[PDB]
Amino acid sequence: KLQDVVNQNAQALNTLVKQLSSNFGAISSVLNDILSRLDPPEAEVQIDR
Amino acid sequence: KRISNCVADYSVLYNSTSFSTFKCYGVSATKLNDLCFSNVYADSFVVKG
Ligand SMILES: *[C@@H]1O[C@H](CO)[C@@H](O)[C@H](O)[C@H]1NC(C)=O
Repeated sequence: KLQDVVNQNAQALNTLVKQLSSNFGAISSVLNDILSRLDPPEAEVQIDR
Repeated sequence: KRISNCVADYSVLYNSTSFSTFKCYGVSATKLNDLCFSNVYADSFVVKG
């Protein structure tokens, strides 16, 4: 049970970092491209999601 | 038609004439001059308005 606590926070951090690498209805999961691959008028439309 | 291994100036292609129906979809049109492209295609044809 001691290693259980560290294992739990391990899954927690792993999921927290992992799920960023995922578009949410976005053309891409990585912001700086969307910023650099479109202009604000519709780049906002994606970054809001 | 495949285009490869060359330098593509956006400005000269953009300012050649006033293209009647000109729109770039997945990207803001301006910053092509800074971008790199892998295996661009050109689809040539003639259509009515
Ligand atoms: C031919 O190329 C020149 C050089 O940029 C351009 O000014 C002209 O518009 C081109 N003619 C076309 C695209 O019909």
